[PDB]
Amino acid sequence: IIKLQNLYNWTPSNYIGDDEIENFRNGTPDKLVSDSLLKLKRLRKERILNKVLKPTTEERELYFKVKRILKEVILAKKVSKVPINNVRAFPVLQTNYNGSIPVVRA
Amino acid sequence: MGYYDVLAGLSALEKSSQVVFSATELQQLTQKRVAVHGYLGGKVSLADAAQVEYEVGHSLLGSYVPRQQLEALSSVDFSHHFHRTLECKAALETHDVFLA
Amino acid sequence: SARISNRINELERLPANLGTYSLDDCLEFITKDDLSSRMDTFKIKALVELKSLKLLTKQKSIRQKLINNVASQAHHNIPYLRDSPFTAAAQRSVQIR
Amino acid sequence: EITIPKPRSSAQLEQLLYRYRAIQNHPKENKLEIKAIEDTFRNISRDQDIYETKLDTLRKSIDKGFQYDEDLLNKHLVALQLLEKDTDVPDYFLDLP
Amino acid sequence: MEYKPYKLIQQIYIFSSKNLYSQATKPLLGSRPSCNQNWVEYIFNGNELSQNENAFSFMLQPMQTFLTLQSHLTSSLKDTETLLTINKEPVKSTEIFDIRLSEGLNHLMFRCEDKISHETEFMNFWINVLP
Amino acid sequence: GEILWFRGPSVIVNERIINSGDPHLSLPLNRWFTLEPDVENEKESLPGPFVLGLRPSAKFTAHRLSM
Amino acid sequence: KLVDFLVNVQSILNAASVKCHVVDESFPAKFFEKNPDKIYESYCKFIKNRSNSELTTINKRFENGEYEPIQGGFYKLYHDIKLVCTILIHFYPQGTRNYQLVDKFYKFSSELLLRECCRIGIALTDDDATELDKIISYDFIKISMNYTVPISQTYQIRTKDMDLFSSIISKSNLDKRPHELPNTNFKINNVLPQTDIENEAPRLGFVGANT
Amino acid sequence: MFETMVANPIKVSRLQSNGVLTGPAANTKSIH
Amino acid sequence: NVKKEFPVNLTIKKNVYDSAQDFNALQDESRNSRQIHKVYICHTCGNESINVRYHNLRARDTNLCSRCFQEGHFGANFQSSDFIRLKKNWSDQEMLLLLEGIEMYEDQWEKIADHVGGHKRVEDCIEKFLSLPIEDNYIREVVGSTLNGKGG
Amino acid sequence: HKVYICHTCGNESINVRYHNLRARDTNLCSRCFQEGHFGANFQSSDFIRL
Amino acid sequence: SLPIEDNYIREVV
Ligand SMILES: [Zn+2]
Repeated sequence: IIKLQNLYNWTPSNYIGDDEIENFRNGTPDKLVSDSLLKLKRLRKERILNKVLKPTTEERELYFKVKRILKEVILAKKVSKVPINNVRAFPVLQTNYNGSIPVVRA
Repeated sequence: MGYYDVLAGLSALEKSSQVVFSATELQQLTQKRVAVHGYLGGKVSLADAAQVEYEVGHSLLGSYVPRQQLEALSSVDFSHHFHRTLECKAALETHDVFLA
Repeated sequence: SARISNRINELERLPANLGTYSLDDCLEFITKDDLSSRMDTFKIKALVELKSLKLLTKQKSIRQKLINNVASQAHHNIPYLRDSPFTAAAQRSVQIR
Repeated sequence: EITIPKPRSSAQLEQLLYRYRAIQNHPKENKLEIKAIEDTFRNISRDQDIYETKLDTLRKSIDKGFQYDEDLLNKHLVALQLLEKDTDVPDYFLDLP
Repeated sequence: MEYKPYKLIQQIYIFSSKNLYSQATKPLLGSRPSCNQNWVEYIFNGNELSQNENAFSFMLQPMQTFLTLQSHLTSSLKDTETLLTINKEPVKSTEIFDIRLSEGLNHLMFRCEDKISHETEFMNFWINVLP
Repeated sequence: GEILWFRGPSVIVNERIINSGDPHLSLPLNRWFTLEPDVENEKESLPGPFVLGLRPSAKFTAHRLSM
Repeated sequence: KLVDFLVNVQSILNAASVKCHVVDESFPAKFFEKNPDKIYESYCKFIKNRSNSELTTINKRFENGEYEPIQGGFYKLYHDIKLVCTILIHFYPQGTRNYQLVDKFYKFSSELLLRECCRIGIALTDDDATELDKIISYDFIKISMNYTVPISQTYQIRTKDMDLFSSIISKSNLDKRPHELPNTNFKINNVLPQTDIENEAPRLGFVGANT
Repeated sequence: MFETMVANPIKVSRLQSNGVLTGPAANTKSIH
Repeated sequence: NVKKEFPVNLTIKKNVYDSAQDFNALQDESRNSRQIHKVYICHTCGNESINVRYHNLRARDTNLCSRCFQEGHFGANFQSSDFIRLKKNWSDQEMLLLLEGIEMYEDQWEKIADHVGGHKRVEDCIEKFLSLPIEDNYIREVVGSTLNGKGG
Repeated sequence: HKVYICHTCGNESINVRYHNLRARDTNLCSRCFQEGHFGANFQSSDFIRL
Repeated sequence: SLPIEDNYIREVV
């Protein structure tokens, strides 16, 4: 059956796999993260060598997996300190008005 | 082109309920280098350059706009132009296909 | 060339009104009429990168001019090349009347 | 069959829901898009429940006293950022760690 | 200066043309619909304004060329009203006029006269139609 | 010291920066939670245009002032 | 919250008045009303009485603990700010430096107090006539958003050739002095703010074209 | 009134608009 | 008798894999079907002010496409009662508050989530922090440190 | 030093100028930029603060 | 001396 509680609350990064559960229970998730980053870099190199722009689905999945692993590591307070280096600005749109002096149009 | 593209188009316009797909519509919606310039070497004949096809593509106003013309353009018209060509193109393509 | 064209495409598809909130505007008590002294910092960087990417061939041409005009005078400006017996012998052989 | 594909992102799911909400009041006429939309919704809700259960099992069986080294975490953060925004990670940045 | 609220004029409306709206929402089974679709409306109350500050300014997008002006009068007697565009004279069809502005800067002088008590009231409108 | 006269009346802009993401500005698709015009129309009287613009909290300004 | 809020507000107002000294100005310190939109008027009355029957700053009211975290204290702060600003605006000349400094400070402080009070759940305090409205209300459902904002003014003249306008007048919205036309034949034009919010803009490649 | 007056517009050359260099060392034909 | 690199303007570029996380200024209002605008603005120049009335428009002709979700809309195939009887994307004010919270409270995520507002959970703040662009000087320092550690 | 002059009013711009990204020769005062005193074919996004 | 093209040359090679 369908639950609106689930349709409203869903993202493409909601596909935990058994590898994560194992590499958490058995400790050392960092090995999984490093191997996944290496795989991402290799896939991107192969994506560059032949001219193609859109990343494949497996690249998106590896990215989502790495983000989830790091998120659950930081949330569980399993790190002593978190590095905080952020650009202390961020881009934002800006109102755009026209000039009021009319054109001569020779 | 794509099913979700068709849905996004039909939803951009508010005439999404005035469309009905058939069986076939659904089943089909789910699926050398000639030296042009001479800034670095000895230029080839201009005829040879004309024989080749140019395609910049990435730029918006082409690869060249004269100084006076660009300096004396209108920004509102070009903003509307870019809004029509870059962002609202899928909705207009769907309106060309469906909606008579 | 494909990578460069892709980057230029992405840069040109940016909006013109691209202000930046700098988080240090707190000390500048802006009163909705003043102008923030840092609204154009990401716009300036975007313009710089775009124009530098569009002036690549000009830099290449000037670089190759410099390189050619500094190589042609190797045997006259570099000591350990000018002082070898073979370069001296060749430069003498050219000037034989 | 028809088998409307899985939505790539959340905006696609939102537009699926919008299309369904538009179609609802003509079931005898549409009668085919509704079933595919509902099968997709069933798959999505099933995946959401499975994800919730797996997350609950994960957070309660992490480890007793394991910790993440700061150097490796910093390198991983920087590499993730770079790869996320289409830049390049030098070759000596991940093999050596 | 001083403060002189209006007595004859009351609630002047200047809004976008109904024909532009109908042609932008219904394409007459022909072309494509527009993409901007910005429709405005400007209301001015007779009272709580001043007869010594009777000018108003605003800008319009290039597609907002056709406007319509609707006037209401507190003086339920017979009065004389004249609308002046850039110094031509439009004719009405409570009164309703349809105006077709021109690119640049346009000047609308709306004038009412009582002719019984012989009181005059003016309203000036400067409008910018961008290129 | 003489008055400069321009051919066009000036321009007033309330906010210089806008909230590109906002339920007031960017109306979301598929509104989830809440003859005659309609029953579902709702009006909201904002306390000022500053709701549409970016402003820092007083707490962060005080924090920066403390140093 | 409210305690730290008052502390932060005091620090901010002290920091923002280095050039204006608005916080270091002394008003009668026994005046108070309920509706702010009449304050100046009432003050005038007050003056007259105490002018014919012939004390503290804002920092002094802060250190003496005069603003309570209840709505009363916030309204007292807003009232005192508006009062001192009106006083110093009517004191200084029309367009001098301190005039515009006081105006800028008033804008800043008022907006700050309003936003902050609205963030803590506190407050400090129709389309039938046109056929366009009729057809719009018939075709679309309207999700509305209402706000108010004062309009500005400028001078306008007519000559042999063309109509000419002045710069925007920097007269504050607290200035109650009636007016003073510097010359006759000067018309007063009312400039209306800009309507659009998501007004589009061209891409970056349009302003960074190759020439 | 004001109907008989003329504008006397303000003209600014682009050279004057961007690239004026000043000081006693403005012109080169100066001992300073 | 060091290699200075071209700046990595990370704040300008866009996310390649999930482009639903870019700043709202960089996103394209075309995936949520918000390109075409239907606005109606009513002014009122009454008393030295203006009561701007902004109206967004949605087609009243569309049945069950511009109306709030309710229980009577979904049939027996749904379990929406409790959910309907009882945010999801970020904004610019919320992004600013997140930056300020990180600036004040370094890693105390609960104080940060309280500073942002009752809408965001701690997990969302951690996600957004993970996706924020980092400085360029720090990137140069890290990459150069790795390079010098390899070469020496 | 160097002196810049607003393209609309003869007054010289002080401490800051608004360079036109299309004209590339005409700079504006801060005030003439705040009030939109440039041409009616230019938008505020065509200028940059220097 | 402007590293305009270095990133792409480096990532391709
Ligand atoms: Zn100027």
